[PDB]
Amino acid sequence: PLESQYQVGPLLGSGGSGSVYSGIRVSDNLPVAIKHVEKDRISDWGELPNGTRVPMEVVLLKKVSSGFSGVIRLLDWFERPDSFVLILERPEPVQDLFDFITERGALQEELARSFFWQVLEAVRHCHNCGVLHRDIKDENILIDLNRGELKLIDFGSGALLKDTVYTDFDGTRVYSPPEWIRYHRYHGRSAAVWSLGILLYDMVCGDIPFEHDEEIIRGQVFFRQRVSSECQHLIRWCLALRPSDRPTFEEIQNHPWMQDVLLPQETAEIHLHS
Ligand SMILES: O=c1[nH]c(-c2ccccc2Cl)nc2c1oc1ccc(Br)cc12
Repeated sequence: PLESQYQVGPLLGSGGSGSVYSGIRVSDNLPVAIKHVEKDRISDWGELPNGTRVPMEVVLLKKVSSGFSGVIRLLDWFERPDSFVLILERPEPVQDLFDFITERGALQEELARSFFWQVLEAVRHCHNCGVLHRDIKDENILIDLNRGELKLIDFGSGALLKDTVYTDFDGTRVYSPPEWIRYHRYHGRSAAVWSLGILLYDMVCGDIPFEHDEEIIRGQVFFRQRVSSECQHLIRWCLALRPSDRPTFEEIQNHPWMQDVLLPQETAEIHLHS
């Protein structure tokens, strides 16, 4: 072991995330991303389907890791004195949905439907694996511009999925459901549907619908862009004040607006010039 194995490129970003660097597996030049998370700053630990102390992020990543390209793969990880180092895949070329939206503005419905569909499949995948992501949002989605495939990233606020209530949250507040803001409780799935509601609004209008606590609590959605009535209908549904008034993933995917999505390949051809 040890990082004579990878060649550390430029810093790609930093935050509550820690710091992510571009990398190249020296073995075969596979593009990779090297995430460093400091121990002091990690609140949630778990332990491996073998038993040694790791951050939950790595548990979660290990549970979702597979052939499915809809969630970033964990390639490997190391422990250091005050940090863990995660080696993740890196699509190339790549752009995060935030930058993409910053740069191209409100997305056309055709494009948002394909992107949104792929997010749905990704999140469903996580749920099939027992992992709840807890921070679904445009900065946590990567676009593989060549294949037109979205990848979900950053499980550093995830949890194991369960059917009982959550009384802790450390995702993004502006994407968090009203029940979180008032009572500090939420159930997982329905809280994801709320953030998917925010996400689809973000895509189709170019920005999140709510900045403030009272706007979330109120949950009146105003539309700043031209958006089809069906789209609005689905957005408003996801953003129902009462959790159980929200659609299941199956109801979302069978919604009229989600009909006849482009394959990811056709998506890149049409909308990404690839
Ligand atoms: O977990 C991540 N957080 C972040 C992230 C997000 C927002 C702000 C700062 C960082 Cl480090 N980026 C990535 C993360 O995993 C990645 C895998 C491949 C590539 Br390319 C990028 C990432």
